[PDB]
Amino acid sequence: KNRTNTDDIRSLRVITAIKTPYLPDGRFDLQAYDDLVNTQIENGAEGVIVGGTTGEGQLMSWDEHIMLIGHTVNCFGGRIKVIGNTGSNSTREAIHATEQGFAMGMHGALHINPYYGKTSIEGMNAHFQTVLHMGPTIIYNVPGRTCQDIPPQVIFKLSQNPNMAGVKECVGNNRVEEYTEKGIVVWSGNDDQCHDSRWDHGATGVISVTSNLVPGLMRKLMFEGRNSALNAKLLPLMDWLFQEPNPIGVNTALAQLGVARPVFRLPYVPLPLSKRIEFVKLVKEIGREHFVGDRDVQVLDDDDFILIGRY
Amino acid sequence: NTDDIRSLRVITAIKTPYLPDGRFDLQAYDDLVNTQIENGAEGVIVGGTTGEGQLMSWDEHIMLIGHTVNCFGGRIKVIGNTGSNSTREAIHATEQGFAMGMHGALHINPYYGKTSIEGMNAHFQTVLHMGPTIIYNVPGRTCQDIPPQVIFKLSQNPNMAGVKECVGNNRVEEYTEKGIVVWSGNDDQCHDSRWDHGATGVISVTSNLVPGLMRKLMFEGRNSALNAKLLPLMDWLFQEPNPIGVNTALAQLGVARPVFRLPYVPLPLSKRIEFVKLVKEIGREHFVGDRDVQVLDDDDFILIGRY
Amino acid sequence: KNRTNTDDIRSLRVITAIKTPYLPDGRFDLQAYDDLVNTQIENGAEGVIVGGTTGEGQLMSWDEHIMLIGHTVNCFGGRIKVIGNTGSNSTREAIHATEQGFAMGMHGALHINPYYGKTSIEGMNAHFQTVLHMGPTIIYNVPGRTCQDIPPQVIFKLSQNPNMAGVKECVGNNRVEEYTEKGIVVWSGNDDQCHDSRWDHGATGVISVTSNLVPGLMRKLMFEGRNSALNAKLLPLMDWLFQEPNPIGVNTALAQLGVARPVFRLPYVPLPLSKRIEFVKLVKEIGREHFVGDRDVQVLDDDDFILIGRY
Amino acid sequence: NTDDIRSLRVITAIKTPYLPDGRFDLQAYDDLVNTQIENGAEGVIVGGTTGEGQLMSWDEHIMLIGHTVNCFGGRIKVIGNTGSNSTREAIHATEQGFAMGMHGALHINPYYGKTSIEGMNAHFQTVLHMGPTIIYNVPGRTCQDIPPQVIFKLSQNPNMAGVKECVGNNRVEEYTEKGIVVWSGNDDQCHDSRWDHGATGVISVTSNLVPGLMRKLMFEGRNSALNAKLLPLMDWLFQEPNPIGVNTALAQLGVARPVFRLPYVPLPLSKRIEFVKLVKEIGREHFVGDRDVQVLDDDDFILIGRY
Ligand SMILES: COc1ccc(/C=C2\SC(=O)N(CC(=O)O)C2=O)cc1
Ligand SMILES: COc1ccc(/C=C2\SC(=O)N(CC(=O)O)C2=O)cc1
Ligand SMILES: COc1ccc(/C=C2\SC(=O)N(CC(=O)O)C2=O)cc1
Ligand SMILES: COc1ccc(/C=C2\SC(=O)N(CC(=O)O)C2=O)cc1
Ligand SMILES: COc1ccc(/C=C2\SC(=O)N(CC(=O)O)C2=O)cc1
Ligand SMILES: COc1ccc(/C=C2\SC(=O)N(CC(=O)O)C2=O)cc1
Ligand SMILES: COc1ccc(/C=C2\SC(=O)N(CC(=O)O)C2=O)cc1
Ligand SMILES: COc1ccc(/C=C2\SC(=O)N(CC(=O)O)C2=O)cc1
Ligand SMILES: [Cl-]
Ligand SMILES: [Cl-]
Ligand SMILES: [Cl-]
Ligand SMILES: [Cl-]
Ligand SMILES: [Cl-]
Ligand SMILES: [Cl-]
Repeated sequence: KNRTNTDDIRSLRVITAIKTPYLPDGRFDLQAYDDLVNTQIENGAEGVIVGGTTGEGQLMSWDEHIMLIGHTVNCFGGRIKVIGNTGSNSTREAIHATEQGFAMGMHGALHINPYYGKTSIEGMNAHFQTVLHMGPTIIYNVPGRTCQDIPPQVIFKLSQNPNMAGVKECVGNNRVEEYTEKGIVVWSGNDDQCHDSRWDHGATGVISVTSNLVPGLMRKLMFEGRNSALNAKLLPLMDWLFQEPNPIGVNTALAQLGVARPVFRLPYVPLPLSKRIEFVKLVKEIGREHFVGDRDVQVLDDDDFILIGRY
Repeated sequence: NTDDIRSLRVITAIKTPYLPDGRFDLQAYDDLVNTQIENGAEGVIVGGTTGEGQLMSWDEHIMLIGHTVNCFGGRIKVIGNTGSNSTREAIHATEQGFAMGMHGALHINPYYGKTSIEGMNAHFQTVLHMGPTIIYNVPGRTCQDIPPQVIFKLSQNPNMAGVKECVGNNRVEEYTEKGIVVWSGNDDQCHDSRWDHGATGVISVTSNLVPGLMRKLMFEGRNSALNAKLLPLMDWLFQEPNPIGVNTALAQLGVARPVFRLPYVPLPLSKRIEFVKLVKEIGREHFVGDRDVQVLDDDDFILIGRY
Repeated sequence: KNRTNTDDIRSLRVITAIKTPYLPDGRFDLQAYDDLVNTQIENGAEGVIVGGTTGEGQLMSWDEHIMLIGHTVNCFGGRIKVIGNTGSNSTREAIHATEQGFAMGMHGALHINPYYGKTSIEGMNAHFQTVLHMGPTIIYNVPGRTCQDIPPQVIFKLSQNPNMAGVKECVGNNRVEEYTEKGIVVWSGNDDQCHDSRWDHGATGVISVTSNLVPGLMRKLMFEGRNSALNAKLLPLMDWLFQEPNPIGVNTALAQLGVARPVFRLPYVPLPLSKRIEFVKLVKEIGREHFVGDRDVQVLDDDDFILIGRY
Repeated sequence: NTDDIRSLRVITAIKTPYLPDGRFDLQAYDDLVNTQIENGAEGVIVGGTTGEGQLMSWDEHIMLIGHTVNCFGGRIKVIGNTGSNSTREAIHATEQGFAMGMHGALHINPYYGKTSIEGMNAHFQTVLHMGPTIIYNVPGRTCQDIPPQVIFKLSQNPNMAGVKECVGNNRVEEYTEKGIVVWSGNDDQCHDSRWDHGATGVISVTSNLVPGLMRKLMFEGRNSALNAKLLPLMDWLFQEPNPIGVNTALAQLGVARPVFRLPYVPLPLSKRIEFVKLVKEIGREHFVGDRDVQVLDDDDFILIGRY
């Protein structure tokens, strides 16, 4: 019913938080975006978050956001689950974005707790209750960005709603175990923990940044059983990706791989030259064929980069 | 002018009151600002966190700033909260706020979508040039501390009025001892910041309730007894994240309707009972409005998501 | 190429300018809307204009507009051609709406010349040139509403662009003939002329209001050859529909037929009581089975009607 | 007050000038308004058709009104164009315009999506109560005449200041003889309307160019010779739909940049040559700005769709 739709989200192991690429004037580069999503599908990504933090949703106008979701459903909705990031620190915005995203056929919603303008436990519950009934929902707990832990009592209460698909959890393995042991579906939101969460702590899978770069490896990591060697091989890449706040790393890497133009909407700027040289090295160690795109990786010069505040 | 901002000691982060349908209650808002002016508030932040700026549409945001300037601009400095975690938004909001004649802008570092030091600087540089700016460091909400090196660099811009600082007295002192203007962002620390650490003043929530006392606290010299008298009120206000407390208190005082834009909801019954007690201990005449304080029933509160 | 897509629009004979139904609080009633579109499909409507004048596009927020298009493509795009009304008297708006509507998978755009803020012939050309390249486009000439005839020299110039599908023409049969005789595809925008335009003046078909009520009859009228008797039978209905400006009639009729709630976004208000009584009579003469819905037609009381300015 | 609006004789429908990137040129805009004030314009419509209101975003619309009020509100009456063919939009724009302190609203009947007489009345009734309102009848643009019966009914509302009428002198006289304030909306008829038909004044495009002359025309009594002197300039201005002419002329006079938001484009070269001639016949000192009038090349013009 609504049951089957929620179940469809719950069964996904590899969800890519897809990067939004830009044209030199700062508008969406839909061609490059379409290529990224095709690559994700071809390498076994089962879902995509559209316009999340990795996708710089907070930098979009609301129409762009609604357009990108609609676009993703229309082009790829039969080949991958499309999960719109329709959350907000404003309940009103979360309501409208969520209903519009479902009306347009997205398969689920990702909902963060109100950040910056944080609220009480009662308010957080009230917030989630306005959107939980609209369709399959992933609750996103990322206290390092929201500055407010979504406590277990909120998660467990929400999980009585059949539309609550599960949790993107970033607090760690202990918090993951706490939920999975009670049968709540958890996706790890931390690339560098998702192997252990998957195989040691009952996590269903990952909502991933790293899969933007190496979707095949991330798929292996989530499906083919424990593999501490593969996990260790990815760690330097993951450390490189998160040395500045996401999505600064993935934006830089995808430019370097030639699959997105070197165009940044502020307030994001690329990793400096020395870090770009590091990246070339990491690609060589892991093998360029494992990374998205066909073009030889480039370091890029500082002045290849376009930084835009007005677009 | 920047110097005009720099000399302010009492800036109120004004609450935005609502009509039962969720729209702004301009009449109540006007009354709150008048009350602030009458009791010596020298500035107002319009549509900051206390003002629930993040729940406004952009037009309501621009309208409220313009409205405040038109009605009160000759009587109080009007500082628009025109910041955002989006550089594009901050740019547009700031230049529109200035074009409407606001006296200054309050800019936070990008929250949630946090960036690098270089990205933070870039962000600030797109707006700092547009007019007098207060930089807002509130790491407990942004989850990213604006480091001293950033502040010192921004302070070379003559449009940088100063810092609303929340880290504490040591960070306050680090700036004020270098002649950087600081307003404390923490009501429960602002007395000590003001008299012991060189802070110019406070950007205050508590002044929404007791503007007279907060004025005394900032102008009339050290007074640890007044400070101690206010602490229970401050502790009550901040037991849930601002502005839940001030929203609840202003409803209880009868100066704002009991109408909350989600995701905020009022303090529970027992806390409202506590509030009535605190008003009696401090004395009702010190709190905004004339109406006898009420406890209110839970069903008095309107919680709105669609407005 | 782009050729095939334009050709797909050109081959449509029955395009319904679909009414947008509302809930009592003034929001879209997507359930009722979905039922209307299903009815249109089941009775041989081949295309739908989403958010045109009949659909009260001018009363929508931009996100609602983008949402409705995306929604229509997602739910019905495989069963009917979805033509977004993405035009505007503002070139900037027309540009954004058009590209967003195409990104979301709509099959064509309907573009009016700038109304109210009318421009020169040169400006009208410049306006159309910004959006013509984005995909299959129907140019809409309705001088009775725009207060500015799109002259033949503009139409003929635009028709050199392979994305120009054809014209929704309202000036009349002579203007229709002028274009069709040169091989330009024309849809009549006047229900009470579309039979003659179709069979006597080379028009491909109709972009229709009346088909909201009697889709089967309108389909017959456009496919099954000349039929002056059927045409005469529909005339009283069409006269009733247009006695106040569209969409006042169709909003009233659909309420009366029980397929849309009696909810009007201002500045539209329903036809008065005596006209609603007339409508019941017209349904009886033509036969209720020919009209959309299953519910017995009602007159409705004045106070069944909800009129909303704030929604 | 409504009476304050009613007494205005010269209202300029002010042009909105642009920067090369398509954004508002506030500096040039401020200069245009100053010039209007200096030469006796008593009101300004902000973001009407001449002001290309239909090309603005809603925030730019709200910002420009607020800006005009803040900068010029003490020196000139500011009438926001807050109307729309959407009742919801008109409601929001009007109440936000008033909250920002505009003196009046100009409301058109719903155009393009035209409605019934009853719908038109309903539309007007949602906004008339909010403050002093000028009702705008321009059937050549709306494709729907506001009938006298509608005007007479609205005129019972004390907030109805009057009518900007474009139908002609007979319609003007029909209202003014009943003591309804009318401003002519047709520059080439406003002299006769003013002196022969009881019109109070003009809501003018031509005053953007020659504000001094338009003032004389409205205040200093019948002057068929001045009227005849202006007619060639008026005929030039309106050979393409307003504001194509005024946009072109202000670019030629050097007081606005040659930047057009689509779907407007400038008059062709030969018309710009005509313009230079008309300026010489009338005398350059009568036209806004100090710069010698230029013809400009076609490639001087920036046409923008994405701004
Ligand atoms: C994704 O969620 C949202 C996206 C956009 C909005 C925009 C609004 S709300 C409103 O009334 N106005 C007009 C005004 O306030 O004047 C807006 O433009 C609200 C929610
Ligand atoms: C105030 O702190 C809390 C209050 C309530 C809870 C709720 C819990 S804990 C748990 O495992 N389950 C599932 C079960 O036991 O079936 C819950 O629903 C947690 C924290
Ligand atoms: C080397 O790094 C940079 C050097 C210069 C810039 C300049 C920018 S970015 C932006 O939004 N604006 C405002 C505007 O474009 O109006 C600028 O001036 C950015 C980065
Ligand atoms: C406070 O600053 C801002 C407020 C609103 C915006 C929104 C924009 S910009 C643009 O082009 N569009 C149309 C579209 O992208 O569909 C928008 O809706 C940007 C900045
Ligand atoms: C369908 O086409 C459009 C829909 C919406 C827009 C909205 C705009 S444009 C812009 O800059 N801003 C922010 C500001 O101006 O502050 C907006 O909100 C433009 C086009
Ligand atoms: C200034 O008036 C006009 C100027 C040019 C035209 C263009 C025409 S007329 C016609 O039939 N065709 C097709 C053809 O002849 O192949 C045209 O392209 C019409 C009016
Ligand atoms: C019998 O016909 C009618 C009777 C009363 C109304 C009232 C309305 S409609 C609207 O927008 N507003 C403004 C608001 O709701 O704020 C009203 O007061 C409409 C029609
Ligand atoms: C000038 O008056 C208006 C200006 C803008 C609006 C836009 C609105 S209202 C609303 O809810 N939303 C969000 C949504 O519908 O997605 C909007 O964008 C309405 C009136
Ligand atoms: Cl692989
Ligand atoms: Cl308001
Ligand atoms: Cl006191
Ligand atoms: Cl049939
Ligand atoms: Cl501006
Ligand atoms: Cl003069």
